[PDB]
Amino acid sequence: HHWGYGKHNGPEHWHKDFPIAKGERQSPVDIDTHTAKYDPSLKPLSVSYDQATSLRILNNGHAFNVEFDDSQDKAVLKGGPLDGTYRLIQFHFHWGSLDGQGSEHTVDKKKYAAELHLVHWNTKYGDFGKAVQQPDGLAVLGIFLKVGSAKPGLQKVVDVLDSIKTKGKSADFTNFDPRGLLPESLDYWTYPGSLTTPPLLECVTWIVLKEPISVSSEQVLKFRKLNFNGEGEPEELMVDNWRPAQPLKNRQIKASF
Ligand SMILES: Cc1onc(-c2ccccc2)c1-c1ccc(S(N)(=O)=O)cc1
Ligand SMILES: [Zn+2]
Repeated sequence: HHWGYGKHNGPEHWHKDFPIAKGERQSPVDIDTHTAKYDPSLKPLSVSYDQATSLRILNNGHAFNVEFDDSQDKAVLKGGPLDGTYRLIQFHFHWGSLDGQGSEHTVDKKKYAAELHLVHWNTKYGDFGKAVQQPDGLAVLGIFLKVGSAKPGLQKVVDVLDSIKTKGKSADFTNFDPRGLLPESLDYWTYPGSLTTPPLLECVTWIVLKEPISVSSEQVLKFRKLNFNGEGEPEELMVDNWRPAQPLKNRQIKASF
């Protein structure tokens, strides 16, 4: 009986195996834009993905991860609320069964069709394993997806999904440039949070971009063709793999603009 997004193993059940699920800095959260405050102490955000080198794409039974070689300081996130350098290790998405839901973070309670998470670990800790034992070990850049015009930079990802339909399947995925998934503006909201899936570790500095990227209905429809199940098992479409907004508790969301 492993965790998932169903009625008997979904978000409302996670706290039993992962008590931190009811912690003091859980993610995602609703971003109340009127309550968020501009923070002048924030330095310019730096997203340097020019030397990013992807290696593989994997269906882990919850979502699919595009993995990067993080053995060297190449694709890095710096500036903004961050102290030091954070290295990109992988990115994935959360999406819904319908266009009106799918994102984890919400803006004034509005849910987007999906949400992209670019995961980075603080290099001062040597490896991501050690990083997830630190309150500032991770930085996740979140980007909302709305349905409209297609995102050319996303097509390569969409076209390989047929090769990793079921849980456990992986496929070579080299030379993918994540720069093609970034909106024009880097305006963002930031707050201290957690991983949004078990283990739900509270080691993440969240940086959520205000400007969503547009993807086509056809592109997201292909996301919805993936399976939560492994090969040879009854088909359970990989949809609504998002955790709902959690209590803000003693936290303040800061705006870069
Ligand atoms: C599950 C899991 O197992 N390991 C990780 C992980 C991997 C690399 C760095 C940090 C966490 C994760 C993981 C869990 C949640 C997220 S999220 N949705 O970006 O908060 C991202 C990664
Ligand atoms: Zn995520």
